[PDB]
Amino acid sequence: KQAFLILCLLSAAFAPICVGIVFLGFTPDHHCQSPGVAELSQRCGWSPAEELNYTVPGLGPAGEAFLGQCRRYEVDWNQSALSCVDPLASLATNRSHLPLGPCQDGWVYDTPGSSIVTEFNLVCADSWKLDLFQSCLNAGFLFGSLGVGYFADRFGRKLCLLGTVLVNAVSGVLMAFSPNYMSMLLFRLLQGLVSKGNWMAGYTLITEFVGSGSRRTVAIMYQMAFTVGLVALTGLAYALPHWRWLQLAVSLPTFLFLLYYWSPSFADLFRTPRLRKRTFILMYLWFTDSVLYQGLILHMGATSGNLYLDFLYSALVEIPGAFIALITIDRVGRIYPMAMSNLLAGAACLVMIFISPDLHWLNIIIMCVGRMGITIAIQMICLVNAELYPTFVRNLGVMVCSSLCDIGGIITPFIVFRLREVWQALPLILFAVLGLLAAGVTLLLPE
Ligand SMILES: Cc1ncc(C[n+]2csc(CCO)c2C)c(N)n1
Repeated sequence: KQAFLILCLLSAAFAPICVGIVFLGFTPDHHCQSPGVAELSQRCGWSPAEELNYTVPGLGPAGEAFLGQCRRYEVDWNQSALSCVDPLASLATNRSHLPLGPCQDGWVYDTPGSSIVTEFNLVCADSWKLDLFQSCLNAGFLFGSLGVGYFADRFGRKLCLLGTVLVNAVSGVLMAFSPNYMSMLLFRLLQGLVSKGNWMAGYTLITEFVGSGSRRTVAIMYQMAFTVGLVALTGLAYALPHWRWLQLAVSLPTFLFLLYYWSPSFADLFRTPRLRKRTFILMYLWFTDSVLYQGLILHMGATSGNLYLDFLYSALVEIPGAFIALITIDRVGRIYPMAMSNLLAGAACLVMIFISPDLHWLNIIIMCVGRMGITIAIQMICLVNAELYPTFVRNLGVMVCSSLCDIGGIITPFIVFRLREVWQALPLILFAVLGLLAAGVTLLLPE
């Protein structure tokens, strides 16, 4: 059981890679930096809130945070004629008539730490570039899911695994030293090429080593290790407030993992109408579950008012989800539990639309229920997908079904970030529709 610790570490360290954007890429409050505002504030003695009151454009009806975050007044603050009580009052009849311009001189972020958003200025016009951080990782996942099988077929298995683990560790450490956004994106793609391949290889090894009398228990323990990795990520993110500090502390543990040492065809899946239907349903279920999981995590990261405690509470509820899945697998079945778990997540996403922002105590409960639901659904599907295919084409079908997860991971970040700008509740509407459809579709599969 000595190698069990390192094989579980291989899965625990995979958590910060796919979920670390919540802490490495947070967006703090910001406004246009102005050169003459600071001197006037020191002259008059403005408090931090009074400076925002007197300088940044107001919100107005319907929120409209765009005018305050991406625009500024072009008034010459260097003029001594400005009164300390209200400098904008004597300039015009109303503040709406003042000229506006972009933040030419930069931005001011109200945070003690840092992130990729604050360092690369991924705000306003460039705000879509933050979505590329996860899309590049998921494109790397998709390409690796094809490349790694070819590499392992034409090269030594153990040497290939060692090489991929070393590549992942080196790319993770190097990304903490990235000088610009393009190199960071390239390192992210390189890391995503090998991360999921290594995770799947470790899972396959740990399932092959253990006999049939304990395969399910170890498979569940593999996800328990991911949950423990999420908890450790939350702790490290609380301890290290800078994104470069957090990135090194995430990648370095995988280095000690190496330091511890020192024919089926694609056309087959759709040749039969029943097999075609099962393949389509499994593809849709994998896509829906991946979209729901990633979107819920990103939405929590983007809208929660207490990120650390919400993330900790959401991560913990996965463990009861794993226990419930384990109890329900051998007593009830696979179709009804999966349908119920998907319906629970869909209903939780639907309810969160109407909850008022001040009812945080209920919002966190609904979020935890939804996370437990998607966790149970994923645990069920990880067995349903595998056991619904014959042994001859089981692995190829599993790979094809899992590629839909990577495609959904590619698409998801633009749904959560960009579509929320059009309307805040729209991503939740999409998630509710997808969850309800997944609940409905699941019933068609045979028991
Ligand atoms: C991005 C992403 N990461 C992991 C999983 C699957 N998964 C592995 S461990 C775990 C939590 C315990 O069940 C889950 C959901 C997924 N579907 N999407």
